[PDB]
Amino acid sequence: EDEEYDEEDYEREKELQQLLTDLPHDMLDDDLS
Amino acid sequence: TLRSITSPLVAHRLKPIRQKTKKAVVSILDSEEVCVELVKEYASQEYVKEVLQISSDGNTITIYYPNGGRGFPLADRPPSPTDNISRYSFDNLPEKYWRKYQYASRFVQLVRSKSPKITYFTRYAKCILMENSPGADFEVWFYDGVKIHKTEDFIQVIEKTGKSYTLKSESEVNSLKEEIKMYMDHANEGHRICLALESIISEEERKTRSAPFFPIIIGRKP
Amino acid sequence: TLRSITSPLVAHRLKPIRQKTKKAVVSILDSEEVCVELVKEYASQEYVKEVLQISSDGNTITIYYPNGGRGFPLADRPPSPTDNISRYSFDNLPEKYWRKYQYASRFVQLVRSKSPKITYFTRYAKCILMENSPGADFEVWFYDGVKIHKTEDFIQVIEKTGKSYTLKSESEVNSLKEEIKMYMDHANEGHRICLALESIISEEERKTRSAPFFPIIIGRKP
Repeated sequence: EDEEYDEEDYEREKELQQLLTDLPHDMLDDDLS
Repeated sequence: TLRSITSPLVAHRLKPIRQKTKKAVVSILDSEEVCVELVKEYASQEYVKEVLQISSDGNTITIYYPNGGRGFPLADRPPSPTDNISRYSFDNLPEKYWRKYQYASRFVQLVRSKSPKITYFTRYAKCILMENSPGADFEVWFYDGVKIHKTEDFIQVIEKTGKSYTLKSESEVNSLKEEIKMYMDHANEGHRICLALESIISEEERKTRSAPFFPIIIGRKP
Repeated sequence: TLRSITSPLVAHRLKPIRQKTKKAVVSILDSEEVCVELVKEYASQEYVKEVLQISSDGNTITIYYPNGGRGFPLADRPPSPTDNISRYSFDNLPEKYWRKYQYASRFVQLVRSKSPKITYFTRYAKCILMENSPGADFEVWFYDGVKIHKTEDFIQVIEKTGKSYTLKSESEVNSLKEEIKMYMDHANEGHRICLALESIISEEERKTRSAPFFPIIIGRKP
């Protein structure tokens, strides 16, 4: 009586992937003194 | 001071997710703890030079340097803590790491913005209230094919055509086709219902001491 | 009070099902209508002498005889009525057709007893509150093997492997298997929660207009 991932789910998971990629990665840069 | 800029992250109820990248590996474990692992590459193999682990409520931060030659060998799960480790409260976190806690805070806030808290099935659409409260994102996928994306700032309509555009203000949405307002109002009623449903249920949850009452899936796709 | 043989059936929320018997075919349709088909067969070819259609609330019953009594070769999905129909409300239903309809009423009450209304995932188990209220059945799924079936009377217990015991009342054997007593006490908690959640959500559903608030799925699989 239950289902899995539909289109809405996969689209959302993909938007997350793009969002986490756009995450500034130059904030994990070290040495700020 | 940290807490000038940012508030302690909230990673409760979130699903386990790991994210590789050229610099570091940020993830959310099964215990809903946020782990940030700095990564360095040497001899065609990756090495870990620092691990930040933040509690589910974002109040407790543990940082350990497995300081050794070659650092830590990168695996698929966060490495066991060494002996030269540290633990601070959110307010007692040093001026260092502040750039990294803010990064982890954004990561979590992004994940919550794509994490369903309430799924509601109407006659015409699938409604989803997300986890990034307060003012969580609201997404409406009509079976008709139209998509509506509500933010605290935005309203975003994707017509069956694929014709997409954003409506920021109350005046902007009023500049409408008096037919698309049906999609607008039905979505807004679905948003009203979910916000109402969320409130009375989370109220009962404060009354209890049990497993989370979220996420919820209400009704079924017809 | 002739009607007190059975209260009018309730087929709402139930998914379509079809049960064939030697002398009747009980079928729940989309639109949630119940169909009692009085069957018969000549030379291994089945047909229908009589058909009863009942509304989803059980208040209205429609009785008609396909092909004028000649009947129609058995189809999986029941045939449409002609202009020749007889119809009655629940109370002023004629004395006959009471073996029928009630036959459906007890069939609907069975499908309700296997239809999940509320699903609650815990850190341990998986709780399910059925639709056959007031005597709403309660099933508990620990994936370790154990199970509990609360109902009209017999609270049933299952040892983890294909093993099993049983129970009737609530004065004695609730003090047995104490290393297992922690399950009845646990299930009664989940039963209390799933009953509380049905209550408060049903009231919000009663206030407004939109789509059904049931069934729901609480929490995630551990």
